[PDB]
Amino acid sequence: KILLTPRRRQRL
Amino acid sequence: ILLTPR
Amino acid sequence: GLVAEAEAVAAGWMLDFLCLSLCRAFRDGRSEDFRRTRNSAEAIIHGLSSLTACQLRTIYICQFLTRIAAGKTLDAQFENDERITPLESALMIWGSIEKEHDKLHEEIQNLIKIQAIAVCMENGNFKEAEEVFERIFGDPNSHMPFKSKLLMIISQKDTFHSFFQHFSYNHMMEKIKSYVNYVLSEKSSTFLMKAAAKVVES
Amino acid sequence: GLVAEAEAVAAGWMLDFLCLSLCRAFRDGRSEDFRRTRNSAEAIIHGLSSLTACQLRTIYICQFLTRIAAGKTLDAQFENDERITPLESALMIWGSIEKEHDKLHEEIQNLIKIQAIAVCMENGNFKEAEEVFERIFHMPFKSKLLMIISQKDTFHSFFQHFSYNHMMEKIKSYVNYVLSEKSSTFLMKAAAKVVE
Repeated sequence: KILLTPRRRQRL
Repeated sequence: ILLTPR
Repeated sequence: GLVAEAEAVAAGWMLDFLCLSLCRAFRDGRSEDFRRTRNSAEAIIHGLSSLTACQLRTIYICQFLTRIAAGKTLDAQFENDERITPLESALMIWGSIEKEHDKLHEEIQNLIKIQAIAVCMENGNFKEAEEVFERIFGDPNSHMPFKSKLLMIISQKDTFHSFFQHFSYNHMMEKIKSYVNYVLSEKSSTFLMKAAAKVVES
Repeated sequence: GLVAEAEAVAAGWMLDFLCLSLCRAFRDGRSEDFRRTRNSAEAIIHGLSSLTACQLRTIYICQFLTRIAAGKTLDAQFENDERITPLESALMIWGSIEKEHDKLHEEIQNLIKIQAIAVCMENGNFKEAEEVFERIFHMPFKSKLLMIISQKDTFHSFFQHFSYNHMMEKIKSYVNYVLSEKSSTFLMKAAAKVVE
């Protein structure tokens, strides 16, 4: 899963 | 680029 | 064999040292250093093949700080559930650590909850603030510190409230930095930093 | 001042340790450990601001192994020039390493050159194989290699003998030197004492 670095919210 | 490839 | 044993010992030392370094950069407000140390810590964590209780706590601490650092960044996604904001994610981590130090733990928790709402309200995200409220304050009928105050503020749909000046992002950061000073004092003598300090003043 | 200085000192010790760990994973064929260790070394490197010559050598060794490890990886790019293959990059770094230009160095250097061409010919890229050769070139079997390309003789007694495994085994021999060479570096030595 997500640990220290976040996912970025995308436009798709 | 350094250790990990692109 | 003894090789893998020693690599685990070394990895423990590296994790502790990187946490210490991340903690200092957080406290100092050294943003670029923080991001670089974060990257190193993340990779070192991913490389671990075993966890002691102290290592798990250290990982939580690192996770906590990265979410807190990203608290105003409503476009950072820390959970699989995309709706969870960074301060909510911080709250989830906080629930897993320093509970035995109840007064400081409660103070920080309260400040994070208040600011989880504040960052939404101040952006004009009134509907999101209600959604965050429902997630962090449980059953509508249950009582929690500041809950009824926050419901009132949300319902008024204004981007500014004076309550948020008294329990501000900066107030939250400062109480958290106190906890960080505690981790720092606990970890400032871990093998790697101790050894490296001795080399420097020589 | 002094804290940042201790951090740089510690980062140097981590680099050495992670190199050692990368070397072992490479030697043992532990592919996943190699990946994770590579990721850690990269971040620790990315984190440093200045470098000693001795640290640059360590980094070269790491770069060399990662390029070799990606030897058969079709989509792997290590240079600006998108067409430069991993084994060419490995060769580039191999020349840059401050070390002995001896028996084993040439054997390795020549096996890498051979396999840089061979991978393409098992991939059907006879086109690129020559461009690889062009970019690469002065060795003993130079002429035979160039004509093997022309004949498209993928299964030649030559590539069978100077195989990928032959290359890997010669490299692993060198890695063993590196292993014992810096097994006594600070972090590993301290860790070994604790355990012993």
